[PDB]
Amino acid sequence: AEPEHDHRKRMGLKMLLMMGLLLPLVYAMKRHKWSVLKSRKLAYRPPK
Amino acid sequence: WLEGIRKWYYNAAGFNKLGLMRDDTIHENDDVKEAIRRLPENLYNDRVFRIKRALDLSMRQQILPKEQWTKYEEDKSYLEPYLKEVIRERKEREEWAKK
Amino acid sequence: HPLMKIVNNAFIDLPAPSNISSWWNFGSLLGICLILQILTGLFLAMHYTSDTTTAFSSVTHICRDVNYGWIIRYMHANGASMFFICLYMHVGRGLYYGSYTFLETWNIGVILLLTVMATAFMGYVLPWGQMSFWGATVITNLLSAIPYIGTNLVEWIWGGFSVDKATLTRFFAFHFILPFIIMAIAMVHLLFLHETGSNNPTGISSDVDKIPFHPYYTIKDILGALLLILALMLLVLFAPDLLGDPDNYTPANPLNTPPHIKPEWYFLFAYAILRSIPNKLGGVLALAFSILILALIPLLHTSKQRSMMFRPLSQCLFWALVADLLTLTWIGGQPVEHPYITIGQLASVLYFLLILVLMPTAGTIENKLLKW
Amino acid sequence: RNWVPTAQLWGAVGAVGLVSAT
Amino acid sequence: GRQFGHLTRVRHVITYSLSPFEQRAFPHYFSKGIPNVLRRTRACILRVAPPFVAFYLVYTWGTQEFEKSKRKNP
Amino acid sequence: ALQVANAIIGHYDCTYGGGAHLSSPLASIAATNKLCQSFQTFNICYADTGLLGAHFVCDHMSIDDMMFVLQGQWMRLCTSATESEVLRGKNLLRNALVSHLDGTTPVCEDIGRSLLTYGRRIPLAEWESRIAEVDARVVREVCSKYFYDQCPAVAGFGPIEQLPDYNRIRSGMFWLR
Amino acid sequence: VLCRESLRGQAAGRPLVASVSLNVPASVRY
Amino acid sequence: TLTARLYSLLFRRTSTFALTIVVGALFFERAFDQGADAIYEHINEGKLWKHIKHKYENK
Ligand code: HEM
Ligand code: HEM
Ligand SMILES: CC1=C(c2ccc(Oc3ccccc3)cc2)C(=O)C2CCCCC2=N1
Repeated sequence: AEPEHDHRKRMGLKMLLMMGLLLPLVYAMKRHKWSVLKSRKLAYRPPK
Repeated sequence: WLEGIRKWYYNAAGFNKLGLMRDDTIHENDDVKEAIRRLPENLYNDRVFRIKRALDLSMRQQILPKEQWTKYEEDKSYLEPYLKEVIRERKEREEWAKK
Repeated sequence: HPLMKIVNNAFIDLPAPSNISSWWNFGSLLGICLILQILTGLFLAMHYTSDTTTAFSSVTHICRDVNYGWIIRYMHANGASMFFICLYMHVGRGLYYGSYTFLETWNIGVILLLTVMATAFMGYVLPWGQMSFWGATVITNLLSAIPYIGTNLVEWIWGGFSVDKATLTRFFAFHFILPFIIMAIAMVHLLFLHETGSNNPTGISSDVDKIPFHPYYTIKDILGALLLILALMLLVLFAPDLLGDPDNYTPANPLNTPPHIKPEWYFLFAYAILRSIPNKLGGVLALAFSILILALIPLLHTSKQRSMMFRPLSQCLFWALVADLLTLTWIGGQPVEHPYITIGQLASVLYFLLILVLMPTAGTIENKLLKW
Repeated sequence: RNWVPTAQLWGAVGAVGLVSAT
Repeated sequence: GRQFGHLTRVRHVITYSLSPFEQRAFPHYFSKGIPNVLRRTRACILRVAPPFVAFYLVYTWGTQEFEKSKRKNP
Repeated sequence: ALQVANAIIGHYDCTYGGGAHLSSPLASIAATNKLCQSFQTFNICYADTGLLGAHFVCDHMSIDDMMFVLQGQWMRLCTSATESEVLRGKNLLRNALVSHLDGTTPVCEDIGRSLLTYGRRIPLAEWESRIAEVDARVVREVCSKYFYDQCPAVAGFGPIEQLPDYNRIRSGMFWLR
Repeated sequence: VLCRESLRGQAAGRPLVASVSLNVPASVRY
Repeated sequence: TLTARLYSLLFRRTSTFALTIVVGALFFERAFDQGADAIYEHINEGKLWKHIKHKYENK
């Protein structure tokens, strides 16, 4: 019924490993870029 | 009488944790846009910052310190008197257009 | 540069709001799903044949003998589900944050939903298993409930007096083209959105605080794409037969009905609303109105606040509507016996009551609490 | 003048990349 | 507005920003975050959870009562 | 070499004569399209640091474009710098030194400043030796050293809704290339 | 401009003299 | 330093940036596949064909 069964689980391992590698690396790039806005500080200074 | 729930709901709404007044959260339309346009420089430039700060909070998924929260008693209805007039003028135009 | 300028105003320096949560990531994912279904699908159709003699053999030929044919199939088959998960997130987001106030964008949406439902339904027939055949035979025959012309409408649709080789071959033709109509519609879905700008979670005009799509939301949508891919490949590589029905591995046979007959998981809520009503026509109209009521949502809106972020009563009723849909999805999966008939009956009434009666009243009360 | 080392490096990138992919 | 420059009228605001290379990517992630995550969970939970609890109650009950009705009686 | 560099990019004002035919492409582009009212490249110097960059004054719809041409000119000068324009850059600076030290007050300033900063007064022959030293390769090596892939300090005042995001400005500080 | 200190020297030192150029900004001396 | 030495000579230019990625990816493919294959093969010891191939083959 499922001759792909062995090969598919090996792809599975490799996928989990590779997703384990990439997800933090991509998330780090997202955080690195969004940092500019996430640290920013708004100062209101109207006149009188 | 039931101002309490009006007070409970205010706190339960949560816009006060972002430092917003009630009329900062009103859904814009043709009347509200017009009322906001009629606002004098001070009230406009204030709501600008109140909203600009509240969005910046909403980005970071945070709220203000508890003392800086907006108070149900000190929640000024800055937009209403203008918006009432805009609505009343539109109603007049419609009532005149009716005839 | 009159293309690059379109791509600039689309994806490079489009002013997005600053405070957009991960609930807006599903739009881009739905496109990634649509492109994934198209690319996988094309490569399946390169080997698939739409004749009742060969249809089953061809799908199994793909899995077994076409090099990496199995991985393409289950990416199509589970991607179809991931498309639908993403849809139900994408629709609910708009319900919650009041994004339906972009009427045309929303109404094009409502079309996009219906076209995908038709696409995926016709797609499911293609491999020609028991549940595919019998799913079509059940679901199509519903139209015969139409008062004066349904019985004719059904035979015209089928191309005969039952689901047969005439139906299968046209269902392939319709399946393989309608995705492109969906992509065309989707570009108009986007076209109205740029006119109107994008919404944010507060439901407050974010013109005061905008940021350029690139590089912020480009890298964010990329991050989200990997999570969709992860979710797909978890299903493909570890649980490809999870969401799918076993009976569709039994080749189709019109002389033998499987006992627990049902659509796929993404129609079960609507199937449950249909089963709730005993009258056939009523069941069809409720089934229809379950989807099409989405078009009345922007008219049922009452609250002076746009978003549900600052609206407790509405939030609770919204999260009730989600749970009620998950109840109906469960009930649609189970057979039509006690106690599921009464649970399905209440759940179905509750569904339309939340949308039509309660959530508008909630918004009206919420206004009166704030002196609106 | 200045794009000679760049175009050579991109010439290598393309060459080794086409060798990588096939 | 659509274009940057024609969006809206903003006055008297100052935005201080910092280069992403100059600053950190994950500043006080587990330190300040886990409390903030918890706070957000406490805010929503009361609105979000009870319908899903009610689903779970109706789910298990309905399946329980289905299994009761399936088997023999006297 | 940085003074030569800033002389190549140059400076413009809307009262200038040359306009569309100006040598520095930023001025030429800014004059033809009418991007800005004025721009000026500066090198502010201090003991062990300074500010190397540029200043511009423009319409609220012209900020992204001005920034794009300016950074485009920096990146260009870092990566590709013609011998001709560098000679123009030298000659502008040659003329600048001799123009500035005319009258007693600028020379008295030059002396008083030189002794506090440089330690000694530098003769015009020594300056000329260092200008003649600069050729195209030196400008590229030096411009690329101080400007390529470096976080710049940016200051915006006025109707600055168009002023590009810092990540986009920082992306403009290196090239495609 | 605002106070008396800066406002000194503005009064006409000599008949105005308009200068335009190829390179230098256009000025109005005295 | 450690990382600055990479930046300075390996990926300051975008020209060499790509050459690094390409060559790094070329090596990574060999390294990762080989490693994850061996991990999967140790996970599933004796059960695959390559483990029981010598069994039914005198050639
Ligand atoms: C093939 C299906 C679909 C695709 C590819 C698609 C694509 C998109 C994209 C890319 C966006 C912008 C990003 C985002 O906010 O998510 C968007 C926004 C939106 N879509 Fe869809 N969409 C689809 C279906 C639908 C459906 C079924 C509905 C509703 C019935 C809908 C309603 C909306 C709304 C209301 C918005 C605006 C959201 C906001 O700004 O708050 N869409 N869509
Ligand atoms: C929105 C886009 C699409 C959706 C939701 C979709 C959905 C489906 C579904 C649910 C099936 C049944 C899978 C199974 O259990 O076997 C299917 C089968 C199929 N689809 Fe699609 N599809 C889409 C687009 C396409 C496109 C664009 C093509 C061709 C260009 C295509 C070709 C096929 C073929 C040949 C099959 C039969 C093989 C099989 O059963 O896997 N599909 N599709
Ligand atoms: C235009 C746009 C897209 C978007 C991104 C990619 C699109 O097209 C695709 C590109 C590649 C793959 C699939 C779709 C279409 C819309 C978004 O996600 C967002 C997400 C939230 C900010 C507003 C926004 N605006």
